[PDB]
Amino acid sequence: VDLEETGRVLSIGDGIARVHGLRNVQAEEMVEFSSGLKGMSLNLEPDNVGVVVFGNDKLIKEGDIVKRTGAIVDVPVGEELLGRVVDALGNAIDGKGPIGSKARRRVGLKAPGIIPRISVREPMQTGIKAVDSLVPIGRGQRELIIGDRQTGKTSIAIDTIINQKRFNDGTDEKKKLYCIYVAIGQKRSTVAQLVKRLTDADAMKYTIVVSATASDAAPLQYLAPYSGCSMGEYFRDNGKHALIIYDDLSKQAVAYRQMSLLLRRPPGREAYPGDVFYLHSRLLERAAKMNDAFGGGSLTALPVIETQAGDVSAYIPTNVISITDGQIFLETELFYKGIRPAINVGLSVSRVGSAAQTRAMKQVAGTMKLELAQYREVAAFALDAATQQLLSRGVRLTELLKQGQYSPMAIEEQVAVIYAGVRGYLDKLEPSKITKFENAFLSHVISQHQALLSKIDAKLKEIVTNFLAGFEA
Amino acid sequence: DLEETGRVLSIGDGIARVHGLRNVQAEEMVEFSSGLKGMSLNLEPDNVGVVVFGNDKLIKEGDIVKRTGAIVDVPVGEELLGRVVDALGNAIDGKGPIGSKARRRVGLKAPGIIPRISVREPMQTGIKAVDSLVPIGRGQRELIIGDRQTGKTSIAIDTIINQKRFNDGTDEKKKLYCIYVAIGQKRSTVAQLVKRLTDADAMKYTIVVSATASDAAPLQYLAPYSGCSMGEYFRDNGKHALIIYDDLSKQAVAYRQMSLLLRRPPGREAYPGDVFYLHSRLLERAAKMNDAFGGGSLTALPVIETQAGDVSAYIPTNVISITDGQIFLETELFYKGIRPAINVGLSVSRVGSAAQTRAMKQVAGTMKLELAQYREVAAFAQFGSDLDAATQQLLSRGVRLTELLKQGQYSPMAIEEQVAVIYAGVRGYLDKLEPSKITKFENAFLSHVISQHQALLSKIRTDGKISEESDAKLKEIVTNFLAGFEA
Amino acid sequence: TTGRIVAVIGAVVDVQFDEGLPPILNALEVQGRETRLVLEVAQHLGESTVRTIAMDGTEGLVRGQKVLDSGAPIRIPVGPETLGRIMNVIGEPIDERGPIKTKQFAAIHAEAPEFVEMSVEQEILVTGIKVVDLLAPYAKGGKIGLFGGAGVGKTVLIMELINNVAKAHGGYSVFAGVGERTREGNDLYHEMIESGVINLKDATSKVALVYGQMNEPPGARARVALTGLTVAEYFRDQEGQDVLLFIDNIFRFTQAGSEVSALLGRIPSAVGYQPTLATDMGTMQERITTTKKGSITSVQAIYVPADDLTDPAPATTFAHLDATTVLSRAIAELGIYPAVDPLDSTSRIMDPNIVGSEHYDVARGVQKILQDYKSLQDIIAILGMDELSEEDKLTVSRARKIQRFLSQPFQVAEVFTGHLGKLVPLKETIKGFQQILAGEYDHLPEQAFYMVGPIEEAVAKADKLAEEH
Amino acid sequence: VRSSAGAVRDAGGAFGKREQAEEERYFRARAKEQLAALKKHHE
Ligand SMILES: Nc1ncnc2c1ncn2[C@@H]1O[C@H](COP(=O)(O)OP(=O)(O)OP(=O)(O)O)[C@@H](O)[C@H]1O
Ligand SMILES: Nc1ncnc2c1ncn2[C@@H]1O[C@H](COP(=O)(O)OP(=O)(O)OP(=O)(O)O)[C@@H](O)[C@H]1O
Ligand SMILES: Nc1ncnc2c1ncn2[C@@H]1O[C@H](COP(=O)(O)OP(=O)(O)O)[C@@H](O)[C@H]1O
Ligand SMILES: [Mg+2]
Ligand SMILES: [Mg+2]
Ligand SMILES: [Mg+2]
Repeated sequence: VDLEETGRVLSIGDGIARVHGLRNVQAEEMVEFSSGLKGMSLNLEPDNVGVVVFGNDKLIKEGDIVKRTGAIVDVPVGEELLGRVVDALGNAIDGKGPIGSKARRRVGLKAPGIIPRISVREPMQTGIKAVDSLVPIGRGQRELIIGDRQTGKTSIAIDTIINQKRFNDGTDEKKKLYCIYVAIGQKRSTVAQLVKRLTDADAMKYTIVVSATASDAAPLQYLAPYSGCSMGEYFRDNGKHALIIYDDLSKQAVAYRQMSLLLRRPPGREAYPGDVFYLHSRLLERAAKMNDAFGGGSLTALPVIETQAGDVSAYIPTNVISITDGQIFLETELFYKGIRPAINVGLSVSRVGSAAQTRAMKQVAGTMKLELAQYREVAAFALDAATQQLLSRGVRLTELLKQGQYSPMAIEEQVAVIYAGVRGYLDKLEPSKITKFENAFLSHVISQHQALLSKIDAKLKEIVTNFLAGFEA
Repeated sequence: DLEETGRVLSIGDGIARVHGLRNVQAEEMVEFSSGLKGMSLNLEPDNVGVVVFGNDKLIKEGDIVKRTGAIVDVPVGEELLGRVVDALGNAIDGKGPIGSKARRRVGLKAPGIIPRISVREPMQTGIKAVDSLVPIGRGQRELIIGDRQTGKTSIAIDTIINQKRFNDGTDEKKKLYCIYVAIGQKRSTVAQLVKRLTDADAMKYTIVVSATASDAAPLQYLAPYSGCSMGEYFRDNGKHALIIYDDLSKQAVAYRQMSLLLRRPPGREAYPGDVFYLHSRLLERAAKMNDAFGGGSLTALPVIETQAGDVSAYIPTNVISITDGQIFLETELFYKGIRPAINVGLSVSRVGSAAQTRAMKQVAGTMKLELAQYREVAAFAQFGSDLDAATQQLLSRGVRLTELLKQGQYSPMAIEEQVAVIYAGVRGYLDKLEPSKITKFENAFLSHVISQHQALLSKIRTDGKISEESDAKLKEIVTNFLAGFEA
Repeated sequence: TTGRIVAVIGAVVDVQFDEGLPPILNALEVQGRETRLVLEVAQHLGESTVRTIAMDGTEGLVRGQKVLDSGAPIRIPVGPETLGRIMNVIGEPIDERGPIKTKQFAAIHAEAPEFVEMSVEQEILVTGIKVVDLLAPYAKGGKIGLFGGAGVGKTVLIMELINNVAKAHGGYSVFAGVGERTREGNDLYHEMIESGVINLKDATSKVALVYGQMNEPPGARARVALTGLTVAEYFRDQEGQDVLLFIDNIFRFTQAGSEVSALLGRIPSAVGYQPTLATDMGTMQERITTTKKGSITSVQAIYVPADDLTDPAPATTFAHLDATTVLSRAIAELGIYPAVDPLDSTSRIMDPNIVGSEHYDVARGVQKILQDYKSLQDIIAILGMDELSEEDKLTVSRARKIQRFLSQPFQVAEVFTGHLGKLVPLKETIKGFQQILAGEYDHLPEQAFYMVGPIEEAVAKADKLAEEH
Repeated sequence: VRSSAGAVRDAGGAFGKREQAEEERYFRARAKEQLAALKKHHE
């Protein structure tokens, strides 16, 4: 054996090979086992290399040959990944043949510094009324989606991806948004339902799905967010815009904890590695808005964090809250009360918004924000004497922020419905009907009043009340 | 000579592992090649673990280390009075060397059962709430406890300032030398503290021992024991000293750092098991000596910082269990206008009455009762109309006595002055007066009695009690003053 | 002299030297790197091997790779040439404007000024922020801390202070970005160029910028505060003008040290922190100070993890400050900005012998009413408002007007609301609260006192609202 | 025994949220009365 370029396994157990030799190996280099497996050299020690195995480590035996590749771990990037489902190392797992990418990128590359960046300027439209009006997201931002299991977190992410079609089918190049969904720790059938949802919506054509599922080795789940990020950075740096979803970062931290403990790096708070903050901070800092000298491109991140029994004060949740530009808080109570999407508007925050979220949206959501804040102050009354004029508008508006799944809305469609509530045209309608009203009203406006949804408040003001009156029969 | 010297095997985080020093004792001072001092805390079969009393960054693998032959000690005596020193007793005030005749081991055993006698001499703070309701005697250990910024240090400083009255006089039995140990504080804070004591001319009877936040952990661990040994010089030589440990929370953190880095087994809140023992050996050295052993005393005022008022935390638990009582301070009381912010309900002195003059014992006894009665009805004042005149009497007395417990900073009172204003309250000369006017009355009434009734104030002082003639005299003075009060 | 890498584990690198061993704190330069990689010596392990912490990523490092001992701790450019520039932990320019051509360099490690060098001078520094100036005023050359959980407004507050204080400042300012968002570094840089505070066309810039943000490995984050304070130290000692030092966020210095503590071989202390948390903070904090040589006014933003003020990091920070501005989520959620807790923010100069009896009496009267208000809210929770006595309703009415008059539109927040920033002189602040407490505005609705400057704007706001009614 | 003023608001509990709404209700009714009185003082 050439001990500079190759080594032999000393011991192998639970995804970690200790390897003799590999004297010339770099930290974070990819190695290759004689059995076909790949690995990463994480622990360089005087008498051994701690290699973390990217696959079924149970195929490796004491004595097996391990070889340098000479390369720091990297992944394929490029538009060839669009419409494809891949693993954390960029391999096709959709059965549609090889990725024909002519470019690769290291997974752990530094985030852009102060200079290459510019103030966030363009809207990232989710097509979800509660978000686009009250928690608006800009391109280059990092907005956390956080809540307990089954509060609707993934659903926000998927609606957002689906909403981009209206832009990606358009002729305006600057409004286009390429999507990356990173699935970490999920079961394969859930990811399959996901790509099916995306395919039915014609959303896979502009989406890369990176999947490191529950039976994929811990290193692959650790790596997945960084691989997906590199693929987004190719858009960021080549004058285009990408959105990345990390679903979810709770499961990535768990995998990082396993790997690190088995490398014999001492357990920190909650047995997590000492640098779990850094694991997430370095990732999310890679989402950025680039200046024109660097191409004007952008990458926006929607990380997802699972809380336990509503505990946002928990270790990993607090880390990521402190990193992100804003957060969308989802709650079980709200979900079951009928508030779906289950967003806590009071707690949910987004950073200002470019002036540009829209302009006609800025009008109507401006008054709704004021009207709901005043409402929230009295909401808790839920007998009542005159506290009911204090409740009226707010209760109607709360019903108007409810939204079904897989039907993300155009900004003008959102404005038209918010308007009806905000101009007090539902103040005497039974709050339980508003759900029925909105769907029926919106369907009728889409079908017969497409001209009204145009240029998106003198003629428009008079024409909306014309429909709303006759409709509210 | 590997018996008297050794060499550094490794050094990091202020722990030097040393090969050799075969003849070194546990807790011996050693010296490094640069000039830095260390202490041998772990004697192991193949190494000594040495904690560094200074900048451990200056030590390198291979450095020579030598024995001093002596268990860690410090200078002691009257030459330290007026001086600010570090944990080793070196001057840091720029006023030159400490002209010290004597040294004392920092870790000397406390006096045992026999040499002591029960606490029976007043240690007067000059603070009305304390001297009447949480009285402290000479030889006592009384904890000052509460969250950040409730007035803890201010209690200690006003106490120190109060002793001037005695220290200026001719009665050597009432004199009290003071030691203030700052632990983990920033240097600019200590400088302000020293400025205050100097301005009050209290530095002349005070020693300041300071181991500040940028001082190595072993120095912060050491500082209370060093200050303690300074006080014991006075205790053993028939004199009386007061020592403030500000604060013991910071001393335990420093000790925990050393212990963890020595890889001693960690316990609750990562404190080592001997953290109780750290504080118990320190505070049991405060004592009241009987006449056969000189008559002297050392009184301790350790300070503990609580977090969110949790007295069940590990270190506050330990210290509460060691001391003879606590003065508890609270942020809510502070902002309500109760300053000093003493929660009387939660405060205790287990020596109690024995540490009070008869004059105080008189008036305080009744005030304690009436506040305890009032505290049970206090909620009914803020909302309660159709309530019987009996509970109305308790509320009127209570709100008025409560105002008498308020006190501004830096103005400690002579015992006779305290008892004159307390007498006014407990005899019912405030009962018809507006609560907002009680402090105005107190100030005015005190100015009046000081200006023109020194003879009455003097006798009450000298005799230490209120005679029947004194009570009849004071009865008339308050009556006549009150009659022409609001001009 | 040359060493060889023998181990790499994350940010922790062991290096063996055949002859001369580099002292602890020494900066070591890794050979064969595209960009400069510094290892700082942290420990002597024995057998001629030191353990170090890296100042940048360790990817690509090989066992046997050569390391040169620089002979000194990290040394950075100091002096007028840092003004208008943005530098690294290790003093490299990161504004793409070229080399920093200084004559003078300084070690980022240094001894704290001695007890004899302490200054006892205490003079109010007026900010124009009502809550601060009234209840916990800052002192010139003082140490100021801004505590707060996530998103409560530390950064907004610190930028308003740079707008109010630093833009009226006759000397030099230093800003250290420590473990925060790179995008905020971009914001700050371009904002200061827009306002002329940084001048790119001449030598007139009055601020030096140092950044080591959350994208950086923990070694860089643990040391950047030292880089920024080193720049400030030069100005304090070698020049005759007063210095301002702003740091966002100093928690991240403590967090960064916890990130490597286990790999440096320490048993963890409580809440997963390093056993050296307090002394590490002390040796750093004690350098950030006014001395007899010169004055530094320091403003430090301090993250309070999960809003828990008893967490060892912010808990240990309190002892290092002369004034504390404590921000509160409950107050921010009521819509009050700045979200300062009036009953948990303090100042060593809040003393009638320093600010005067009028200032002190109004401050303590405001706090008394707000404290009494807390007791009443418990009662209201059961009884309701209408059932309270007229005296209590009056305490509630006034306390609520006070709470809202403590809010204030910040110039730097003209982006969120569209409302113009306001600066309130001290004497105007005292007068307004005096008048509210005296009952002079019992006839106006509380909404008139929300988000205004001086008391006259409240009277005028009440007049606009009456017309719209 | 131990001081505890404001604990109900501090909990963000039902009772806490209710009291906040109850104060708001009261002071919005006051504002209506005060703005009208200010309108009639206007002339
Ligand atoms: N706007 C909505 N309206 C109605 N139902 C919804 C909405 N959003 C999500 N749901 C439903 O709630 C359930 C949970 O949603 P989702 O899978 O997005 O939650 P999650 O928080 O990602 O949960 P987990 O990751 O733990 O499975 C799904 O059945 C989904 O169909
Ligand atoms: N009796 C009093 N009357 C008025 N003000 C007081 C009184 N006692 C203390 N103060 C003020 O309270 C503030 C805090 O007091 P002090 O520093 O003694 O508290 P502490 O508990 O020691 O706080 P720290 O956490 O800073 O050590 C100081 O500004 C002090 O001047
Ligand atoms: N003085 C203020 N005026 C208006 N809004 C504010 C103010 N301070 C904070 N905010 C709101 O809080 C958000 C976060 O404030 P920031 O200073 O970034 O928080 P952090 O405490 O995390 O630094 C801002 O984007 C803004 O929405
Ligand atoms: Mg999900
Ligand atoms: Mg104190
Ligand atoms: Mg911030």
